[PDB]
Amino acid sequence: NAMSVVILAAGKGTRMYSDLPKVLHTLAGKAMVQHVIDAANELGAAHVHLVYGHGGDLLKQALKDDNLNWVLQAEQLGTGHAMQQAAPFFADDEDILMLYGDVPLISVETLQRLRDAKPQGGIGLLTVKLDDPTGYGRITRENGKVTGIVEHKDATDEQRQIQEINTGILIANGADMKRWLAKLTNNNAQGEYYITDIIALAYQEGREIVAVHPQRLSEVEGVNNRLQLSRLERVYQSEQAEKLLLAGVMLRDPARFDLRGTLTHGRDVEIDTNVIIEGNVTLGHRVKIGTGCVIKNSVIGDDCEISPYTVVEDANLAAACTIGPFARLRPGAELLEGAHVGNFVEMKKARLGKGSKAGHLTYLGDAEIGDNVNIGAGTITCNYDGANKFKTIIGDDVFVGSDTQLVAPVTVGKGATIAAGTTVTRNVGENALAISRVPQTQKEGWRRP
Amino acid sequence: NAMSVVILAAGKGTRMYSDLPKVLHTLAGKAMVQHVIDAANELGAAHVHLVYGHGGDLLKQALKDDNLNWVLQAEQLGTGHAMQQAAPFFADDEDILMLYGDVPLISVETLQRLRDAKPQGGIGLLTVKLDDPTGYGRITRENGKVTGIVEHKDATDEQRQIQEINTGILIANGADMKRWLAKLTNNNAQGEYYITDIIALAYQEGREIVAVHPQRLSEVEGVNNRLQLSRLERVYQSEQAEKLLLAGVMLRDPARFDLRGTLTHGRDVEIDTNVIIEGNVTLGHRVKIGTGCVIKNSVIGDDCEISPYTVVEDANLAAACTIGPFARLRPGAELLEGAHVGNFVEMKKARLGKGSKAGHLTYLGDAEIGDNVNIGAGTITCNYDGANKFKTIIGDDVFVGSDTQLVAPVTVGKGATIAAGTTVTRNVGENALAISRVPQTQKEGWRRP
Amino acid sequence: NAMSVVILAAGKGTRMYSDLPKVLHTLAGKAMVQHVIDAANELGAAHVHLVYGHGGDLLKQALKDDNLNWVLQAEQLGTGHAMQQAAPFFADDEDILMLYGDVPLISVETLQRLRDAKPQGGIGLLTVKLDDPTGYGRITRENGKVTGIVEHKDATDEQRQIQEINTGILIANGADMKRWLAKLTNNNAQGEYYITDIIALAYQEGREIVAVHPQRLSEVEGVNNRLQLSRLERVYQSEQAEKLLLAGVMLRDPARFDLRGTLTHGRDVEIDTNVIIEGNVTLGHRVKIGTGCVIKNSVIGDDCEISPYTVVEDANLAAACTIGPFARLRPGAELLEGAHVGNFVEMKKARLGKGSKAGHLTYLGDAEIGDNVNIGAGTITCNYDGANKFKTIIGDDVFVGSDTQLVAPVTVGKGATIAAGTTVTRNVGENALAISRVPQTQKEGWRRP
Ligand SMILES: CC(=O)SCCNC(=O)CCNC(=O)[C@H](O)C(C)(C)COP(=O)(O)OP(=O)(O)OC[C@H]1O[C@@H](n2cnc3c(N)ncnc32)[C@H](O)[C@@H]1OP(=O)(O)O
Ligand SMILES: CC(=O)SCCNC(=O)CCNC(=O)[C@H](O)C(C)(C)COP(=O)(O)OP(=O)(O)OC[C@H]1O[C@@H](n2cnc3c(N)ncnc32)[C@H](O)[C@@H]1OP(=O)(O)O
Ligand SMILES: CC(=O)SCCNC(=O)CCNC(=O)[C@H](O)C(C)(C)COP(=O)(O)OP(=O)(O)OC[C@H]1O[C@@H](n2cnc3c(N)ncnc32)[C@H](O)[C@@H]1OP(=O)(O)O
Ligand SMILES: CC(=O)N[C@H]1[C@@H](OP(=O)(O)OP(=O)(O)OC[C@H]2O[C@@H](n3ccc(=O)[nH]c3=O)[C@H](O)[C@@H]2O)O[C@H](CO)[C@@H](O)[C@@H]1O
Ligand SMILES: CC(=O)N[C@H]1[C@@H](OP(=O)(O)OP(=O)(O)OC[C@H]2O[C@@H](n3ccc(=O)[nH]c3=O)[C@H](O)[C@@H]2O)O[C@H](CO)[C@@H](O)[C@@H]1O
Ligand SMILES: CC(=O)N[C@H]1[C@@H](OP(=O)(O)OP(=O)(O)OC[C@H]2O[C@@H](n3ccc(=O)[nH]c3=O)[C@H](O)[C@@H]2O)O[C@H](CO)[C@@H](O)[C@@H]1O
Ligand SMILES: [Mg+2]
Ligand SMILES: [Mg+2]
Repeated sequence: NAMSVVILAAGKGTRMYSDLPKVLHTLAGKAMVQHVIDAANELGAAHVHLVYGHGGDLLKQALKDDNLNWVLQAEQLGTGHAMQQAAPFFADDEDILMLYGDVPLISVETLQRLRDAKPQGGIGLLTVKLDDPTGYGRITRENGKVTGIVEHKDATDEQRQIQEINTGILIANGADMKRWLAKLTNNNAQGEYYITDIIALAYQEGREIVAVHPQRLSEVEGVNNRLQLSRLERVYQSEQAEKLLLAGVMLRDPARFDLRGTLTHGRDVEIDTNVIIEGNVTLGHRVKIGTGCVIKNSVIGDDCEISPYTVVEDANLAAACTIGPFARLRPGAELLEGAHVGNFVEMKKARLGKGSKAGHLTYLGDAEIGDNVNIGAGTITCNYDGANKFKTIIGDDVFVGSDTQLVAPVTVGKGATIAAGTTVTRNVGENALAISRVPQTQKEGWRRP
Repeated sequence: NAMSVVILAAGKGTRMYSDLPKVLHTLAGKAMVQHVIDAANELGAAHVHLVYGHGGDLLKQALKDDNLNWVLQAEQLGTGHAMQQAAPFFADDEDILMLYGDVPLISVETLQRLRDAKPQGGIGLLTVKLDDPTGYGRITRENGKVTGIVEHKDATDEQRQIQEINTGILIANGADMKRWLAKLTNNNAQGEYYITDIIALAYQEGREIVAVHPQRLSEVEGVNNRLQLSRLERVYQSEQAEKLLLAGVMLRDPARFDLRGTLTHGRDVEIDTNVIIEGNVTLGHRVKIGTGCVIKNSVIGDDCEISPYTVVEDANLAAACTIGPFARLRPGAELLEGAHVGNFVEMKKARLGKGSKAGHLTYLGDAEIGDNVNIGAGTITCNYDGANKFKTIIGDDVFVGSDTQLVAPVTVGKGATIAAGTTVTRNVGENALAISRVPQTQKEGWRRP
Repeated sequence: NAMSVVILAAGKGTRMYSDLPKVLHTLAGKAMVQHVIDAANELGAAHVHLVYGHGGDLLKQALKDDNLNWVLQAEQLGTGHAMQQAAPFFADDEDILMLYGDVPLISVETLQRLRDAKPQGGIGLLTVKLDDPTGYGRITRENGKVTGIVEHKDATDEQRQIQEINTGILIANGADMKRWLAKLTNNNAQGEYYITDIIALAYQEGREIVAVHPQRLSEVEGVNNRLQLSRLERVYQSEQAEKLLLAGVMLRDPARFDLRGTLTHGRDVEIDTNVIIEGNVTLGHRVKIGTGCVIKNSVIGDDCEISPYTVVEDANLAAACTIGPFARLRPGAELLEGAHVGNFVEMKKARLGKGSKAGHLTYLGDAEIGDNVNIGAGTITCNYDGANKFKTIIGDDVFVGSDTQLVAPVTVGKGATIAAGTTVTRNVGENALAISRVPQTQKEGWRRP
């Protein structure tokens, strides 16, 4: 049936020492609250209600999911008060799932089990048994059935012995929720409005509350400071690394691999230590990635070998390309089949053709380079005049002597050769040798300072 | 006495998602099955029988140990059936040790203890007590003596309570083995031929089976998927790192060090984080290796300092050399005493003499450079004309101005100076200044675009 | 009241395989014994007595704290004998705290608690309960009170059951210490003089011994080999990383962060994996540090972004600078606001002005570069003539064409343009174009080898 989600993110993240709202701090390259929103949508949420207290401008800039209904909670008078701010927007005939904006690892599988356990006209509750339940809501039961929740501060010493605690996540019909929310009072230890009081209220009406537990404790851990965020980051990376290994991707050290986005891949891919994958990356079959590489929003074809310490962003490599070590590909870098880029070579908005090579100490920017081309060490395409950028065109079968400067815009015809140390300011004819050289001379018995 | 080893590697590695046979996947830069073969030979095996089912071409390409006897097992009808395929090759007077091709960490010390425990005319068995013995063969005993093995599938619930399980490794006389192997039947739960049935068969004959245990569980863990391979990789790296530390090598972080081959070393060597050692590497006394370096098949003399992010392969450094950070030495790179290579410098088949320096943005390929030489930033030896490679020779005491292009083949005489920005196409005399410079001129009030 | 500290560092570090005295091996970039000395001074020590046996020259070179009193212990006849060598220097009216030179993580907080527990005329003792107390001094008690210490070798089997052991750290009045030290005998299992015998001696006099425990076992762990040193290094890095996270510094992976010195910082600093901070580093607000960077003795202003694999030492960056990836800043490198240094760029004793850029394959050494300057790829300041270093001056608004060689000493006037491929040997006038170019020519139908 129909279901909407409410995410409470209006608390204050004091122990973060940040000018950025807590729920906006990232985990795996994505805002913590975005992880929660993705979970809600992945579960099938019709609407996602986001309850916030401040940093609204920043939140709105960062969060732009279409089905987001922004709900203000000016004063943080408790989770109960927060839900009251969203309640008017709940549909009487839909389920309402409540989540926290700072509990990023909640899994859709567990939420789905929770939805399934929710009884008609009742409440589905997510609980966990902890060795030390200190500080959390205690689940009370009567003849095995959940009858309420007692907050740590309000709980007696004996009640504090209860180890089954409230994760905070629960689900119930919207009309029922409105009914219970209207009856909340702040006559308790904290002097706030407890969303947890709706459990006793439902039980009193004869409705049943059923509790289900998460697969892992990490799923329901909340983040209040950077150290906690750090730990969840590791858990997330570890689980992703493990899935990749089980899916056939060889990671030389799963503890030294970070994925911050999406990784699409073929068979027999090998990834060495300390590699970082960002944004959306596609890897063909047998791609080998050497240690320390950083690859972002790029496409890498079959059989490519990316040598150590290579940085790649918004690049496209055809099959059998070899780049690095110490290569740097920037947006627009394109390599055709079998192309090669060596050490200390940078490419930006440049295309290197089939079997073409740029082995060293080179800059290729705003260029189109043909097939079977050899770019000597030290070559530079001078694409910028201080105000505009210009294109360099190199036809097939060209041999560029080392330390050549190509002053764009310029075109080098097919089959040409450019002598070492040339400054190319004009088009070069096909099968011609371009040169601008001073004959070597010599001064005898030269004494250095 | 005489002993041969049989390695069963004919099972199918389905959960690997690979086109490469499972036992060929590497651990520490070596095929898993090669680890097992090395163990067999290290223990003293006269012959090593390798039982395979497919990928024979790939296996034969990768494995080339002289004492390997390849045994085919076309249909995988069980470990018992696999041993029957090798049995005809067992000598009646030698011990036969059975190992698995996908259990890479088995230690020679444990195998040696197993050999020693084997009773005359009996069987030495390797067992381990697990908290959860699910899925493994259960060891049955009568008055403390091993009398048989019952496979998980064939075992009753009560028998499944037995926690001592079969690691799979065992040893027995060859003639005895042939005798028992001939009597195997496939009337069991799996409908296969269990090598494990020979335990009961030996006991029935009045022969004794003695069980010994491994030092660590990791020693007998098998690999069926990449995640399991990953874990064993870490265990292996951790133990190697620990031995190195105990041997006097300082690793700044043993969890961030990888050795894939052999490391020979002197005293007081310091290796920072994320260093990777491949093939055969020799390090003299007091060598210091900065973070992220990759060193392969190289020799590094006393007191060298390899700065951060330097890649080295098939290179030879004399004492007191300093290279990096961001230096890249390729095959044939040779540095004599006290030589220096700085950042963004690449060397290939090139020799840099005593106290000689190439501090920046340089390429030295196919060159012989004398002592007390200074190579300025931007210098390039143009060793390739598009079809052939040529040599560059630089005598002692030469000062090469920055951004010099040396067009090989060419020789620079001793004591020469090469002016900055020179293109050297001809030999330079001794103590002479080579130059090819356009005098600097100027155009007044130049307006850029 | 007054207190002095005695550090016993005269034992022999055999299992280190080093030519450097054991206590001089570093942990977090500092000698193990220096960690102990810092603890002593941090606690308020008037004098720090260092008892050594050899390597005195090396120790004296490395250790130079003003309040250090060097005490020789030629023969290592036991901790008791070692203390006797320092005793003559104890003041009758000061407390004497004994520490070990190879127990680097002892915390000042625990030492302070120990000082506070010391009873008038008695002894404060630091003890710990271990699961396996093997090899350590056993604490004996009578009616709950500490009455002595029995060394493992001298202890009976029943006494070896005692799990509360001596960490070795203790404190007592100096006059009392001298009194007890004079009565030590070497009639025991080791045939040495046990400092531990003073416990029974004090108890016999009617003085009381009070025991306090450390916060963590790591605090009192001693180092005898490199593997143990390694573990303490990790503990130290982990605790420092954790404090930084709690202080508001975001570390993408606290297990892959190393701090070897001091880190001062603003708010919202983000540090990616494998970054290493050395010496004294200051980071402004919102500084972002990409993976693998090494930063030493440097200052980094607000909003700077240091891209991957950048090495920085003794550099000063104003606000909003962007450098890397693969940039290398050496001592004296200074960037003014908004400056930019790209890949494969090296700077040494050079200043780059406001909004100035050096994006690629460049060397800037001994230079002063103005604001709004563009340094093209391949540019090199030739600061060295083989004997002397010279300065390069570039005024504001200069555009330097790529692959330009500037032969220092030289000055480029404000607003000038330097053509690509120029060798600049003379001053360039303001708003003028400097050039030294051979016009491009062409040879038809050139056939390569
Ligand atoms: C590390 C790396 O990247 S290696 C890969 C890149 N390789 C390089 O940079 C090396 C490129 N090679 C060169 O620049 C060479 O000097 C070449 C190709 C120009 C010369 O080729 P060579 O076989 O040595 O020819 P060489 O110079 O001796 O031949 C003489 C001819 O050149 C011409 N020549 C020499 N100098 C000049 C000049 N300044 N202007 C015009 N023509 C000249 C002569 O007029 C003569 O003409 P001809 O063929 O009609 O007789
Ligand atoms: C970052 C780093 O790698 S730094 C280390 C590497 N260093 C370098 O690249 C710097 C090298 N230095 C140079 O290239 C210099 O310009 C040098 C060595 C050639 C000039 O040395 P200087 O002391 O400045 O001499 P200067 O040019 O003023 O002397 C004039 C002489 O040069 C000659 N000269 C100048 N230009 C030319 C030319 N195009 N052709 C021939 N001779 C010339 C003059 O004929 C004159 O000859 P003379 O000695 O008989 O009087
Ligand atoms: C990857 C990067 O770093 S990109 C950023 C760095 N950018 C660069 O290195 C590109 C720099 N640009 C150049 O070097 C260009 O060749 C420039 C600026 C010198 C030429 O500018 P252009 O717009 O193409 O002018 P162009 O050469 O066609 O103009 C002709 C003039 O140059 C002069 N000229 C050309 N060659 C020479 C020469 N050898 N000696 C003297 N003057 C010359 C002519 O006399 C003429 O003078 P005029 O203005 O009075 O008519
Ligand atoms: C009364 C109540 O609900 N108690 C539960 C709550 O504790 P408790 O209320 O103490 O927990 P928190 O203060 O951390 O608040 C929980 C979540 O609600 C948000 N928030 C809170 C108050 C507010 O006015 N607005 C708002 O948006 C916070 O930003 C956070 O995401 O979570 C615990 C799990 O962590 C449960 O064991 C407790 O039973
Ligand atoms: C009947 C038998 O022996 N059972 C043992 C076997 O289980 P089990 O037979 O189930 O184990 P596996 O199927 O993994 O086979 C073990 C090894 O034998 C090889 N293989 C197997 C069958 C075949 O026809 N050819 C072949 O080469 C596999 O490649 C693997 O290297 O190992 C377990 C340890 O892991 C033991 O606890 C079991 O008692
Ligand atoms: C007799 C004595 O004191 N026993 C204690 C000592 O053991 P034990 O005496 O066996 O310990 P060590 O030999 O390691 O010596 C402790 C420290 O004293 C130094 N040293 C030792 C002897 C010497 O002549 N000069 C010298 O400087 C060592 O360099 C080391 O820093 O430490 C243990 C904790 O580790 C305690 O549990 C033991 O009760
Ligand atoms: Mg150049
Ligand atoms: Mg040049």
